[PDB]
Amino acid sequence: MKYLPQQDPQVFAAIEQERKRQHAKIELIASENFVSRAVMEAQGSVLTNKFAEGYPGRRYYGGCEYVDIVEELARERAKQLFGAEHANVQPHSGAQANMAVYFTVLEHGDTVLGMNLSHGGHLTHGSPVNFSGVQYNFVAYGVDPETHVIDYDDVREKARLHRPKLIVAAASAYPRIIDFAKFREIADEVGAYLMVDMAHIAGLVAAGLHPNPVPYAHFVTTTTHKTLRGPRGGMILCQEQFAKQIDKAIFPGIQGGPLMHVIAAKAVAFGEALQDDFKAYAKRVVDNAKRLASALQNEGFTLVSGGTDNHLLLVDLRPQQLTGKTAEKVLDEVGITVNKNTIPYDPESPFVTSGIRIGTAAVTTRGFGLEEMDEIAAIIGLVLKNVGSEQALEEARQRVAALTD
Amino acid sequence: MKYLPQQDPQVFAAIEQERKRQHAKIELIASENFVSRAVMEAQGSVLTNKFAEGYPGRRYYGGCEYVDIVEELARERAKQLFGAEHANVQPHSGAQANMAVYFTVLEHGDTVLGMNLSHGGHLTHGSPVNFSGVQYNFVAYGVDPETHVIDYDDVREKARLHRPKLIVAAASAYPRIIDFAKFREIADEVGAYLMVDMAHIAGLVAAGLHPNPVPYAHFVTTTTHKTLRGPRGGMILCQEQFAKQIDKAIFPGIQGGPLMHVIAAKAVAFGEALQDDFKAYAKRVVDNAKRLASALQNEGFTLVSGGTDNHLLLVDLRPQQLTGKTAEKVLDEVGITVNKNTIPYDPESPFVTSGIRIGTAAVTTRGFGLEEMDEIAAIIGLVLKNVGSEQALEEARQRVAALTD
Ligand SMILES: Cc1ncc(COP(=O)(O)O)c(CN[C@H](C(=O)O)[C@H](C)O)c1O
Ligand SMILES: Cc1ncc(COP(=O)(O)O)c(CN[C@H](C(=O)O)[C@H](C)O)c1O
Repeated sequence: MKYLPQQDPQVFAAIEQERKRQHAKIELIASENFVSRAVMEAQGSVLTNKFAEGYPGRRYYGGCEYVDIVEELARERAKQLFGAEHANVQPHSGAQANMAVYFTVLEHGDTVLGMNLSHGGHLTHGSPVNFSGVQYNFVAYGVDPETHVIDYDDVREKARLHRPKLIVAAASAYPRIIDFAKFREIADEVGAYLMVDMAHIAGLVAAGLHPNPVPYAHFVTTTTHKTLRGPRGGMILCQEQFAKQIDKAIFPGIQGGPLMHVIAAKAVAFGEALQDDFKAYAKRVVDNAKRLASALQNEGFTLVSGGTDNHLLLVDLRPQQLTGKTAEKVLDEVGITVNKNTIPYDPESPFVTSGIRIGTAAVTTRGFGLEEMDEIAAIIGLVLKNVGSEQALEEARQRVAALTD
Repeated sequence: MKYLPQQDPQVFAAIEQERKRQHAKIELIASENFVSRAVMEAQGSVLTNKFAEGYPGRRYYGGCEYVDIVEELARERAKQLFGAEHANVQPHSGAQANMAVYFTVLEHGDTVLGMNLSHGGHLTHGSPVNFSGVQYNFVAYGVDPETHVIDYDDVREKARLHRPKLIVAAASAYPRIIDFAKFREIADEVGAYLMVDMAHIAGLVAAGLHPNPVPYAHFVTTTTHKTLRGPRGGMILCQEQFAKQIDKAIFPGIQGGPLMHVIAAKAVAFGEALQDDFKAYAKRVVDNAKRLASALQNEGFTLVSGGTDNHLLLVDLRPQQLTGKTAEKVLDEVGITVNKNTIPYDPESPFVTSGIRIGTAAVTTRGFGLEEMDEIAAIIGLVLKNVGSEQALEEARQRVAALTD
């Protein structure tokens, strides 16, 4: 940076702290990642100066010849990445991507079926304090109490009982592969649209390591950050038959001007994901996740569903008589970043929880491998099995320091 | 840029075109501006890597110590700038800022009173193809057919007749000062909340050149770009009594994770606006607007309302027997960027229009002054009075080139 340090010392100082923190900590929040310098440069571009309401070649303001090229590069790359017939790369966020799909196919008060929020469903999949739960009538399907795998017969019974206009699949904390084929079969049975929110798994989808929802879902939403390793923002994929309606839902329906500099950064991230080394990266993410799961089981930890098929894992801390909140706090003390997370049929509130959620996408990006996975697991065991030992915590601190260099 | 040119030649080429276009054209779209290099650097920062759901010191994810400082700097600077009791700097856009206020005080189907969309009201103030018009029952107040000034007796009659739960004031194409005191008096008469969308005039408010809605409105929304000359995004100001409810409306109500890098850029822009030279800049914006209005009247053009009190002006092209669409197109041919804009009681559709909207915020930022205003007006007259003369258009082209260097 050149101009920010001179113009705004206060803001620069805090940014510089944050940069150093990102290097110093072991980042295990499942939704987090580190973007390339190219992605950041696109975001820090003069494209923030362009007002571009409308769509490429169909703008409502002149001067958009070049931002049109940028947006089309994003849409075409997204379509190549996911094999979708149409992309909308303007959603400001995953929340707004979801909002737009809901706005497209639902009237106020329509019934929607989504994954139980305490079994892995997202805020925007029907929380009663989110627009989704307030605007529409959400009902929920559950995972099996033993396997912690989605109970497809419960999905089907809930659909047949409640007759939703829309079924939503995908999750913020589900460590197994989702069966989109079964979701579409149920959707077809009850005459419901199927929406897949693939935010967490989108990078893995792109790399052929998770089944692609696109051929099964009427609408696929996602964030561009997370496993896809792009800028913070949303995206909607769909077949050509819904393209016009989805585009009108984004604008003029729920947004105004798009963030053209963020869309440039989306195009950049999509370009990166189309490359072979992103495929290699993504396999290391899943490989690392499986290795981490195994090493945690080796320390004596119980994992929700017994392990992982993706980038993320959930530790059920009940056997250690710990809440997720306690574990989160103590891990924070040693420089490991997790979040407390409800587990299926959690006896604790969402603010306390009986689990922690852990993902490998961030640590994999910085070059951590299987040996680092073993060591992370060993540090977690050291800390959680000795929460009252300041000496154990100091040793943990020093081992975390050795990992991040 | 260093990494983007190497990693993504296609995206870099289009960005580079856009950069050169920004320098080459005369940008007169009223909502546009050019941000500082410090603002862009903040946007291109590693803060895009941080997930920060919740609010400063009340986050739902760890590691937010430093992004908390950044957000607080934005909120405190905003509060100092506008004298507001509470700021929310997380809205992704002006659309989302508006959506959140509506979400806070309205139920589905509530009556809202806003400015007639073809008299200067915004899309999000009740368009029937926008969430606002679909979710709530919007009724409209008008400007006087002669003066083109808001008819405060019509505001009052519409409020008393329709009994709105919320009155909205502010505009995308109103060239006179808005009387917030009268809006609040009417609101108080009918027991309605008052919301002011100050997006266009926020920089002028900050500089003491437009009356401040904050002491009169329950809720003030705005964009951070436009006259405020910051990054693209939204903001809500309000008194402390509504702080908690506004914050919950943004999250968990209508968004998820905030754009911390954009919030850093907001803090930067707010820091700039607190400085004396931003005050001097803003006066030049209004000074230039008045001078431009006068010089256009000198060319024989009719202006909506007879001139301007702010950064923007509307030309009523009916006397020249031109539509706004025709004028927009021909000005585009010579390198002047305007938009077609409906005028009050426009006989044409919103897609054709009888006017063009012109603002000076962008040209003022690049250092244009009164003499440049006279020349811009002279070029506009040359072009619009000779739409069929390729020689007039070439001369216009060369004079535009002389202005932008
Ligand atoms: C499945 C899923 N979809 C959307 C989003 C949020 O998108 P945005 O933040 O851009 O509005 C999420 C967010 N998930 C968070 C995370 O996993 O850490 C958290 C649970 O909100 C999501 O999971
Ligand atoms: C008064 C007013 N409020 C909000 C916005 C849009 O905010 P965002 O684009 O970040 O969602 C606008 C936009 N106005 C545009 C412009 O003036 O050029 C256009 C009329 O939509 C606004 O005017």
